[PDB]
Amino acid sequence: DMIHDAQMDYYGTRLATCSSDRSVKIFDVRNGGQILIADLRGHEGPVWQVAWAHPMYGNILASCSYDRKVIIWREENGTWEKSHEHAGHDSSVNSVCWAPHDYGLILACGSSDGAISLLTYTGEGQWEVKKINNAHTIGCNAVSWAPAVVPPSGQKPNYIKRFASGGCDNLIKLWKEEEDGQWKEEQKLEAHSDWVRDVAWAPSIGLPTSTIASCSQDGRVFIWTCDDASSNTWSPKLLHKFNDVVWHVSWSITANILAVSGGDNKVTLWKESVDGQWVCISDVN
Amino acid sequence: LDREDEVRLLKYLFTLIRAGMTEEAQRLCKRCGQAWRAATLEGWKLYHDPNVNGGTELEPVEGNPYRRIWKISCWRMAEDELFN
Amino acid sequence: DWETSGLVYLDYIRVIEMLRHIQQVDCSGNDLEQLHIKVTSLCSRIEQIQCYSAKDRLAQSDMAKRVANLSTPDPQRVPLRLLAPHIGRLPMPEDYAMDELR
Amino acid sequence: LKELDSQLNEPREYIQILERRRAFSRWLSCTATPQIEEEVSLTQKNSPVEAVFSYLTGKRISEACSLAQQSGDHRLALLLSQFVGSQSVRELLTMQLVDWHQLQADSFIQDERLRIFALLAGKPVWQLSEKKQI
Repeated sequence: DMIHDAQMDYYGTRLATCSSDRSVKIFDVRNGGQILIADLRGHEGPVWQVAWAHPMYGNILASCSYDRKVIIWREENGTWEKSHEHAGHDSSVNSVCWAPHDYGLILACGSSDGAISLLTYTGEGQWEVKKINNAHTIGCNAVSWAPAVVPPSGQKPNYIKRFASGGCDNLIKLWKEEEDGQWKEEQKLEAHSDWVRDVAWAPSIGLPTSTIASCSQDGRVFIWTCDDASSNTWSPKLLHKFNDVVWHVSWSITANILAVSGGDNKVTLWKESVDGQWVCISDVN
Repeated sequence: LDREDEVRLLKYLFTLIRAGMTEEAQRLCKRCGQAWRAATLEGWKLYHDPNVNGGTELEPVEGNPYRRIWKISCWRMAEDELFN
Repeated sequence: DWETSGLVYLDYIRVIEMLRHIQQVDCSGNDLEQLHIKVTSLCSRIEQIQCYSAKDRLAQSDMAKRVANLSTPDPQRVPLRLLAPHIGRLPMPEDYAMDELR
Repeated sequence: LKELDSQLNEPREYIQILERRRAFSRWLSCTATPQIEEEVSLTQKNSPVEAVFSYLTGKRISEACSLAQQSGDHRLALLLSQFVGSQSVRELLTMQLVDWHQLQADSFIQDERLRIFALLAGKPVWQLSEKKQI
């Protein structure tokens, strides 16, 4: 009937769709032609978000549902069997995304009972679930990692370690890591008035000014950007203010055009001008 | 502010490790309050028992047997991105 | 140092060709033991290593069974009752040759 | 017990005392296997780390090492291999337990690994009281 989130695969290949009928359909797009391949079904609740993995670790695609469980099925030799299954959450899952392509196979999924998840695959498939509780006041609703931030020998290059999450209590920013057991998040930023819907970080195209967009239920779209690297500055900029609530908010990779999806069942493309103010490009549909 | 302080401490520790002052870096981390970081950095030496190894007989046994596990954890942390 | 999957894949095709071209010759010829050891090491990852890979497990099982109807093949058995009686459907073969009491 | 080939020192009985202990251990393992074969199937559906602890009670070092390696661990397989009952590691296990008992809220170790770490210290039903198997 009504779909929730439908993200593409790699280089415009398949299109894993998710609706409210507990059906994770993986449709193929060949020269603009939509064609279904398989229908992964095995959840008691409605499917929410879905994110595909990188092509270096085969062909994995994780999808969240409302049955307090996370399914991660593979795709090889026409067999879309469910590989790993993580059910460490207490309530339903809202958002579920993966890390970078160079981070192996790390996926972060947020729950609704004030907790999250972080499945890190090892050398075989033993996902070490290291989660807890006490997150936001109502739970999580947004989960998206930031850009692949880089760190002189001749082996595996370093990056920035793993540390990313997101709540719904009018607080959505990045996080910091360390050199101990896991990571110690440190990035407090509050500028919203109601429940935060979606919050996707913008991918950096080589520049150090990393930005992060967010959308709440009040109708405002904040764009929090940093001044420099390793600086204590998280000033947010209001892009637009609508009368209705916003759903999701995606960003492009070339010009980093913000795709504001929400309001009156219409998507709008926002792009930063030379003066610094965000203006609407055109209207979708 | 705490994130910036942690980033500065990590940069100072990396600079000390590149210069060649592991003991000084461990002392600075212990004085700052990074006991876990100091314990993880001190685990680079292998296990050396004074009763088994008769060549380098010292006082107490120093080292750890999870050197490969620590190396794999460090490699995974270096592979992970978007944080510190 | 790590070259077992390719060696097993190269030895499976040769063993299948030798079995299809000669059905009376059923003797271990040095490389047979190495191929069996490689097949066992590849199947151990799906048996007990917490690795959820159905395609790789099926490929390893096929590479191991390609020479099952030629030599002795002491193993040759799919998932036991420890993980097939509670799930079923998948992994259920390589043990249908037991109609009588030996 | 009587030994076949005689040794040089016939004043201290060391081969017969070891053979009797090995026979007693093999008899105890064979007697406990009928009650450990049914408990191993139910423990695998709750936690994968309990399989090594359940298999180590039947006097099997290789079976415990394989169970620890199949669970994705690395230090447990190396720690279970030195279960002979000598020194060195006996004090190291106690030191590690005393270090983990403090820190912050006694750390957060599991119940299956704690027993395996305390069993390699020479005493499981005594020292120490923080990780006793009573």
